[PDB]
Amino acid sequence: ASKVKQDMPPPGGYGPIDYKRNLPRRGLSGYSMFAVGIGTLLFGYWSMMKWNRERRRLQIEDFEARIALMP
Amino acid sequence: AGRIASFLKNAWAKEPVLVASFAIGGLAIILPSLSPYTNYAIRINRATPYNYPVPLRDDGNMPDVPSHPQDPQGPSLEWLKNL
Ligand SMILES: CCCCCCCC/C=C\CCCCCCCC(=O)O[C@H](COC(=O)CCCCCCC/C=C/CCCCCCCC)COP(=O)(O)OCCN
Repeated sequence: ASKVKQDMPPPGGYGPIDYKRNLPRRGLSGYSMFAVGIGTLLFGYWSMMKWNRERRRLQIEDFEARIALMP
Repeated sequence: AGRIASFLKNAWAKEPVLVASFAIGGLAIILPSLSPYTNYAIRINRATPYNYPVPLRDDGNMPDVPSHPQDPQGPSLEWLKNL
């Protein structure tokens, strides 16, 4: 006298299944991104200004060596 | 005062690339004429000795011309090293 055994859902019910779109925001603000970009640009401009002025002085020294040697 | 603001808002909403390019070009046009360093660059370009400095014949009444490179007369580049 065996009872009916059959593939059925468990008692009560199966756990809820997610189906809605899940796309998080995941970012900074536009103002912050622009501000970081301009800050990086200004730091680069200042560094390049110093280095190019030093390069100009070094080139002047190199040219003076040639002027001394030319005669 | 009020038309230009609405136009700028609309342009920033629809064509930010054009607003950015026009702003950058305008700054590039305007700022050099308001800078104190623009003269300095010219002076630097004038201090670079590409060719030989040919000596002058001392006629006896040339006070400001040096007789030796290390003499105090003549142009100075002290402003450049401190820059
Ligand atoms: C003072 C210096 C000036 C020169 C420097 C700039 C260098 C080069 C930049 C310009 C290069 C050529 C620009 C070509 C212009 C394009 C004109 C055009 O066709 O515009 C329309 C669109 O209309 C526009 O022109 C866009 C807005 C108007 C111009 C952009 C803004 C103008 C100036 C804004 C910045 C001003 C300064 C910033 C102020 C900051 C706020 C205080 C194109 O869109 P469609 O192809 O038709 O789209 C179809 C698909 N939907």
